[PDB]
Amino acid sequence: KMFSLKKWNAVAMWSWDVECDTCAICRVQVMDACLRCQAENKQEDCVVVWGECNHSFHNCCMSLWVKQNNRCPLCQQDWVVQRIGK
Amino acid sequence: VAASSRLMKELEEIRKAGMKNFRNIQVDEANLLTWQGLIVPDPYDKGAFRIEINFPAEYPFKPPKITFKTKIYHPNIDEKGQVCLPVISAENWKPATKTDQVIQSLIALVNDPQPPLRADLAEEYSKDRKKFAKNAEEFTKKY
Amino acid sequence: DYYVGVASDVEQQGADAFDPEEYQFTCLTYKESEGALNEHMTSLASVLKVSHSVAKLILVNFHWQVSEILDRYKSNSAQLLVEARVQPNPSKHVPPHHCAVCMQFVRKENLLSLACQHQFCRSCWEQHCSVLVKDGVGVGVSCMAQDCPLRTPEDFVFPLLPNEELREKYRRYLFRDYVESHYQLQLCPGADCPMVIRVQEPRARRVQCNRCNEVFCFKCRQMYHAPTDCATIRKWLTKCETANYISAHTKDCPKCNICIEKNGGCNHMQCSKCKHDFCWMCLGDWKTNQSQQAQAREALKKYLFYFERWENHNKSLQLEAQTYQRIHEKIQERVMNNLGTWIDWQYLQNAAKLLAKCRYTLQYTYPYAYYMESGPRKKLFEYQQAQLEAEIENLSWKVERADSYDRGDLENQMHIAEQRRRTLLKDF
Amino acid sequence: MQIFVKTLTGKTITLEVEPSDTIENVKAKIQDKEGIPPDQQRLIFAGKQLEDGRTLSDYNIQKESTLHLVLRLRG
Amino acid sequence: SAMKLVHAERLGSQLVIGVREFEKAYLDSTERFYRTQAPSYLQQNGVQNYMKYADAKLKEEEKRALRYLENSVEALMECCVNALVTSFKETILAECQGMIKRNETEKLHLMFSLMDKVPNGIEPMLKDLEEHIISAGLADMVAAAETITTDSEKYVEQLLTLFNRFSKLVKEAFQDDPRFLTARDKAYKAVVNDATIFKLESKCPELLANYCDMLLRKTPLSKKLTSEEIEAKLKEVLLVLKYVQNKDVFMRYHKAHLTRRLILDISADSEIEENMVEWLREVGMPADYVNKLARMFQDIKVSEDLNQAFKEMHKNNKLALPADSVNIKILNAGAWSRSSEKVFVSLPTELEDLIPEVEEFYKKNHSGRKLHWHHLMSNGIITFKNEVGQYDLEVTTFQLAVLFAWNQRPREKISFENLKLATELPDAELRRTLWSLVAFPKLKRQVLLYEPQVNSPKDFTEGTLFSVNQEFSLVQKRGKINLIGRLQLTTERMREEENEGIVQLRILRTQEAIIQIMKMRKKISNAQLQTELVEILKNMFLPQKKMIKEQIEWLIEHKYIRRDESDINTFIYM
Amino acid sequence: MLIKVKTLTGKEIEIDIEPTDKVERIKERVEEKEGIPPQQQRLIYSGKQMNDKTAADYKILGGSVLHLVLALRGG
Ligand SMILES: [Zn+2]
Ligand SMILES: [Zn+2]
Ligand SMILES: [Zn+2]
Ligand SMILES: [Zn+2]
Ligand SMILES: [Zn+2]
Ligand SMILES: [Zn+2]
Ligand SMILES: [Zn+2]
Repeated sequence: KMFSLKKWNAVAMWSWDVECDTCAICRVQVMDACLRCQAENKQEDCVVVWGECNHSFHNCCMSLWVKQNNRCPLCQQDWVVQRIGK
Repeated sequence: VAASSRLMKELEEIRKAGMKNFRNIQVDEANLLTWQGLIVPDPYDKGAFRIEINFPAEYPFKPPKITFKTKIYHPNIDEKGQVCLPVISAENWKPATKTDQVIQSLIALVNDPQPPLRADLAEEYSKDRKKFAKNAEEFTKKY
Repeated sequence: DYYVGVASDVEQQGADAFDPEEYQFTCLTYKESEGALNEHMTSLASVLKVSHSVAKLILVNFHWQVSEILDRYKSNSAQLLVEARVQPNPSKHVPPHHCAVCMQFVRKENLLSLACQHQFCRSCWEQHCSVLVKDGVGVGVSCMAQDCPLRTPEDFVFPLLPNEELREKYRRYLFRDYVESHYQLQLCPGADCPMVIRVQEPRARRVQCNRCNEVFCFKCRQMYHAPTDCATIRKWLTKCETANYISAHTKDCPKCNICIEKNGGCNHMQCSKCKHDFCWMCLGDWKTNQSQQAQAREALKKYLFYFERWENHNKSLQLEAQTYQRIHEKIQERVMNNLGTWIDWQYLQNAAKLLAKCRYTLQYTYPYAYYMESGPRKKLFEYQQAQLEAEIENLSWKVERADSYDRGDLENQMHIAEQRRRTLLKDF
Repeated sequence: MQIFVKTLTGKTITLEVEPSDTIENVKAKIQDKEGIPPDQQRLIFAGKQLEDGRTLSDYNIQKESTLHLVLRLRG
Repeated sequence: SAMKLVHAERLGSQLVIGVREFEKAYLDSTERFYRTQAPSYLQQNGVQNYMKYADAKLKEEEKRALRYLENSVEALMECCVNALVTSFKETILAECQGMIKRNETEKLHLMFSLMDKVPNGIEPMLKDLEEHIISAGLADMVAAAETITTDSEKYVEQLLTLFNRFSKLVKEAFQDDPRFLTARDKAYKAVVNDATIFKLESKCPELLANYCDMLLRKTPLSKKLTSEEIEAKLKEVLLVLKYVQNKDVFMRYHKAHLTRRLILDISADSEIEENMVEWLREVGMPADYVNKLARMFQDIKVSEDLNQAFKEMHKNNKLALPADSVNIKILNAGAWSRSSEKVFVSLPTELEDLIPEVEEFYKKNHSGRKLHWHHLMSNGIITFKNEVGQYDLEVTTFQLAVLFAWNQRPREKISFENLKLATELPDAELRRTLWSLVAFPKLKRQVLLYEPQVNSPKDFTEGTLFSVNQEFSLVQKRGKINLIGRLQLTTERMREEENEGIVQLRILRTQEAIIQIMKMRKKISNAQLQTELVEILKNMFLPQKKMIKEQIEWLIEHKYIRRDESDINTFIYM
Repeated sequence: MLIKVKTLTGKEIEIDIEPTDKVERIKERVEEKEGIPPQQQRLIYSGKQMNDKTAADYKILGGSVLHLVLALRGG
C-alpha cells in the first residue's frame, strides 16, 4: 500500500517519579538542579533521595541537613535512606 | 443663650409647689448659677443633708455638677463628693430632666444601695446588712 | 514566511514570574474623593427611591458596601431602614403643642420634628447642633428626646446652624467620618497631605503616596511589614523618653485602638469615640515568686537575641545612602580610568538594592519567628533565614570588600539571593 | 515657631506656636483644628505632662519638636 | 613705571627681570586691560572668533608670565580665565546649544578646550548632546517605520548605523572624554527602549532573536557569508543587545529558536553556538536561562552517546523497522518542556511497538526516572507511491497520522468527521494539520484536494471531501519535498470529553464488527479474524490490538461468543 | 436542522427533520430509507447512548453525524 515508513526521529522528556514536586528546603522544583550545583556550575550530578516515610529531597540538600538534625524536615521520624536516585 | 430664663422658670416652679424628701434648693444671693440643696431621707431618717449645685453654660444641653458637702457612708458615693447617677452623667442625660428630678433621683439613690465607687463598702454591704445598719446608722451625727 | 506567529508559540503558555507583593492603588485628591463619595450614592438613591440624605445616612452604617445593602433590602426592606437609625422602632413609647425643652406654648409654623414625631421648636435644636458641632461630632447628632436613636439628616441640620464657620466645621467633620467609614478609601499618615488612597480590595499590603512618599500597611497605617500579622508587629513595637510614660500610664481601646488615660475614679470606662464599653482592670467587655529572675533570664536572653538582629537591620537602612555613594564613587573612578564605559558598571547598584530589600525583609521576619510556634515550621524558618544571612554576607563581601569583579558570578549569586528571599516570604 | 502633634489616629498636622505661650491657647488651636474638646486632651512632651499654668518654653518647646495627644477619660 | 613697559608689549628686555628683584599691580593691569579690550572685540567679530582670540591670548599670557614673572603663574592664569571665559560662558554655551547640529566639530573642539578650564562649564554640553541624540534617533526611526517593523535585519542595521554615527561624532568632536561617553550611552539607552514605532509594545527582543536565528541557521544569508563575518555580526548584535532592559523575553525567544535548531539539526556550526552561550553569559544575562542552555547542550551530547549505545545493543535483533533507521533522544524536562499535559493522537503500528523497547532500555541502567513522549517534536521521512512516481517527503506526527488514513482506502474520499474519528484529534489541531497538508507556501502541486473550496482554515464544515492527489509531481519522477516549517512547540489544552466519546464509539463499533462477522460466518480462527476486522472497517478506522483483545474478553464475559478447547486461537459462536 | 445517519459500512443515510421532533419517531423515519426493525436501531451522538431528550436536548443542531449501531444479541 501507499505511505510506507522510511526513517523516524523520536523525542522524549525525562523526570523523576515523586508524589511531591518540591524540595521543601529550597524553592527549587525537583526536576531542576539545586542552587549550590548551579553556583558551582556542576554537570548535573545530584540526584533525589527517598526516605522510609516516602519523602523526596535533593541529595545535596539533605546531605547538608543531616549533619545538624537527624530527622525529616516535614515529620520527625528517624531518617534512614531507602532508595538513592542515581 | 437662654439658660437664665430656664433657671428663673425652674426657680418659680420650685417656689410654687413643695416636696417632702427634698427640703429646698437655694441660690446664694443672686449667684443665678451656684445653687445650694438640702434633702432628708426615710437608715438615714434624721439629718438635713447638704448639696452643692453648679449649672454650666447652655445648661439644658450640658449636665450639671453634683457634690455633697456633708459626709455620708454610701457605696454609690465617693469619699468627698462624687455620686454615680447616670442622669447626672452625660451618658444618660436629656434636655428634659429638671433639677427637681435630679434631686429626687439622688434621694431615691440614698434610699437604697446599688451593688461602685468604693469596693470596701460594696463588699461590706454584699455579705450582710448589719454593718450597713450600724456604721451607716452612726454616720450622720458625726462625720 | 518562517517568522510569522512566533510570539504565540513560546514558553508553553507560562513564563516570567509573579510578584508576591502587588497591590493596585490610585491616589486621589480631596475633590476626587468627594466626587467618588457622591457617585457611590446616586445609584442607591435611584434604586431605592429615597432622598439623598437618607441614602448616605444608610450608606455610612453599612461601610458603603452596595451589594449587601441591596440583598438586605430585598430580604427585609423594613429592618433595613430601622437598623440604619432612620425610622422609629415599632417598640417605642409616646401634652399637645408644647415645647418640652424651653417650656412655652408655640405656634404651628415651627416645632420641627423628625420621623419619630417628637416636637421641639425652632428656637431649640440650634443650641443642640451648635454644642455638638463645637464638640466635634458630624454623624452623632440625634433626637433630643430620651431613648430616640434617630440620626438627623444633613439637609435638616444645614438650615439650622447660624453662621458659615460652623457649616465649614460640620462639612469637614462629615467628610472625615465618610472617609473613615468607607472600605476602599483611607487617608495618608504624614504631614499635611490632602491625598486619599482608593483600593479595590481591603487588605494588608504596601502602599505609597504621590506627594509625600509615605509607606504604610493599609490597615494599621504605621509602617510596612510583610510577614508579620499587623497586630503582632504592633505588640512587638509596644514591648521593646515618652515610651515609658505611655506604656506605664495609658492603655489601648479594644475596638478602634486609641491611646487613652484614666482621669480618676470609678472602673466603668466608656470610649468617647467608638462608644465601646470596657474595664480598666484587665480589659474585656461587661458580660463577665521565688527564682523569678532565674525564670525570666531565658525570656530576656531570647528577646535580646532577636533584638540584636532587629537593631542591625535597622541601622542598615540608616547607613544605606553611604553604601550607595560608595558604589557611585567606585563606578565613576573606573569610568574615569577608562576601564570600560558607563553601561558596563550598573549591576552593582542592582546588587545594592537587592541587599537593601533582603535586609528589610530579614528584619521583619524575626517578630514572626518569635511569636510563631514550637514546631517544625519554626525549626525550618530561621534555618532559611540563616541561609539568606550567609548569602547576604557573601554578596556584601563580593561587592564592597573586593575590587576585582566578574559579572557572571555576581548575577548568579543575585539570582540565588532573590530565590532565598522568596523562600522566606513564601508563606505570605 | 512651628511644631507638630502626633494625633491619636496617627496623622501629624502642623500648627503655629509662640515663643512662650500658655497651654490653653495650644489646646484651643487643637480643638478648633481637630475637634477634641480642650478638657479631653493630655499633651505629653519628653515624658512630662504639660500643666495648664506653666508656659511652653519652660518644658523646652522650640522649633520642629514632636508632641503627642492623648484623650482624657473619666470613669 | 614698570607696568608701563609691559603694557606697550600688548599693543606693540632684561630690565623687568631685575625689577622683580609685588605682583598685585600686574594682576590689576591685566584684569583692567582685558576688561577694556575683550567686549569690543567680541561685539566686532562674533563668538566664533572670540573663541580663537581667547585661546591665543591664554597661550600668549602663559608664555609671557614664564618669561617676565615667575606659583604666581597659576593665579595669573586663573584670573585670565575668569576675565575671558568665566564671564562669557553664558553666550558661548548659548552658541553651543544653537550649534551642535550641522557637524561643526572643528569649532566644537576649541570650545571644549576653552570651557574645560572653568569648573561646572560642561553640564550643558551633556544636556545638549543628550537632547540631540534622543531627538535625532526618534525622528530617524519614525521616518521609516513602515519597512523596519517587519524586517529584523533592517532594524538591526538602522540601530547600528545610529550608534556608529554618534560614536564617530563624539570621537571627532568631543575627543573621547568619558563623561560624554556616559552621556551618549544614556541617550542611546533612552532611544533603544521606545515603543512609538510600534503601537501603530516590547517587540525589540523578538526581532533581535529573529536576526540571531537568521545568522545561526542554514538560511541563504548564512550561506553567503564565512565564519569570521558571522562572528563579527554576532558581536555587533551583542553590543546592541547590551543596552536593553527586557532580557528575559530575548532569552526565552532565543531558547525557543535553539530548540527548533538542535532538535532538527539545521545549525551551521556548533562551536559558534557554544561561543554565543559564553558571550551571553559575559554580557550579563540572567543566570537561570544560561544554565538551562548549557544543560541543553550537555543533554544532547549525552543523548547522542545513549543513541549510539542503543543502536549498538539492538543491532543484533531485527525488528519491523531496521535499527539503522531510528533515532532516539531523551532530554531533561526542566530545561526543555515543563508541561506534562496529555496529547491524544492515533499512532502507526511500527512506532507503537517501539516505545516499550526504549522504556525498557532506559530503565535497564538508570533507576528512578519517568518518560513523557513529546509528539510535537517528532519528525521523519515517509514514502509516497503515486500512479506517476515514487516520492519521499518529511512529515510530523500529526501529518503522518492524517495521511495513513488512506492506506486501506487509496481511491476514496474522507469527510471531516471521519478524520476526527480515525486520526483521533481535536478540531483545532486537525484544522491546522489539514491546512498544512493542503495549503503550503508555494507547492505548485499539492498532496490533497478538497471539493468545497474555501479561503480560510476555520471555514470548514463537517461534510468537506478530502482525496489524495493522483497527479502530484515534484515533471520529475523522484525527489524529496519538505513540509515541516517552524515546527510548533506549544499546543492548546485538550479536553478529555472528546477523547472519551471517540473511545466509546471505537469500542462499540469494534463490538459490532466482531459480532457481525461471527454471525455471517459461524466459526473463524484468530488471525483471519483480525484480517476480516481490518477489511470490514476500512471506512471507519483501523483497529488496534489492545482494544480488540479487550472486546473479545468483554464478549466472553457477556456470553455473546464462546471459547474452544482445540487450541488458544479459535472461537466458537455461542 | 438537517442531520445525517451513518452505518457500519459507510452508507450516508439522509433525512430532513423539523427542529422539534421525537426520538422514536426520528428513529422510525430511517426505516423507509432502509428496512430495519425499530428495536434493532440504536443512535449515538458524542459518546453516551441516546435515550428516547425529545428533539434537541442532545444539541443535535446543524449538520451532525450520528452512528447507527444495531442490536448486539438479537440483530
Ligand atoms: Zn533542594
Ligand atoms: Zn546538587
Ligand atoms: Zn519523613
Ligand atoms: Zn425622637
Ligand atoms: Zn423650644
Ligand atoms: Zn501622602
Ligand atoms: Zn499592619
